[PDB]
Amino acid sequence: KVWREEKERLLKMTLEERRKEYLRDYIPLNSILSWKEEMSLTEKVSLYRGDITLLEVDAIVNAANASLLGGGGVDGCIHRAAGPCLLAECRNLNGCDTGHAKITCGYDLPAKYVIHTVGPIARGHINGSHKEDLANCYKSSLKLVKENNIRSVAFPCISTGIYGFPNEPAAVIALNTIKEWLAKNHHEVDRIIFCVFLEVDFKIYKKKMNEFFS
Repeated sequence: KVWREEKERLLKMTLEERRKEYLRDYIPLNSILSWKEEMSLTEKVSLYRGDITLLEVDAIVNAANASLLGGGGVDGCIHRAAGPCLLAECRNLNGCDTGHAKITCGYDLPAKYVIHTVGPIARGHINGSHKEDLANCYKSSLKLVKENNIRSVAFPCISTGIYGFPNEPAAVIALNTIKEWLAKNHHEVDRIIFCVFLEVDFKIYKKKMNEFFS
């Protein structure tokens, strides 16, 4: 396929059209409970343990590397699930800086768009620069959400695992950045989903959601 043509074709389609073609089973957005439903901004956030590539949302966020060509963790899962047009569109973007984001079509994903953001790498202790770059990943991703009329978006645990950002301080920055953005922009979205894969991340976000959104 030619990514520009496949992109034009997919972005015209309704969910009813897209569902007829889906490769895999999918998770409809109305099957994802709000934090409030699970118990005011509690209606605009979700905590979801599972596979971000199954989510039928306007955008999923990829914890990408500077090349944007794919890799391991959720990045590799997103490339396999989207198919080779995602790598082709990513190639054309010529990389992405730490704390910045770029948007592509989702191709074979149920997600309409992928927002690729490059988390900071902490080989040692997290420092002021790592902390501001991780915040900027969330902010640069949310700027693309607003600019592209994305009403549902799912975030993974950016910079955790091999990039070495400890899971608890990472969650605090993620939750803090989404809360300040929603305070100003809550009208622009129906749902921000924190899509965690690991139990350690689930347990951390579960304890914090009320502190931030209640």
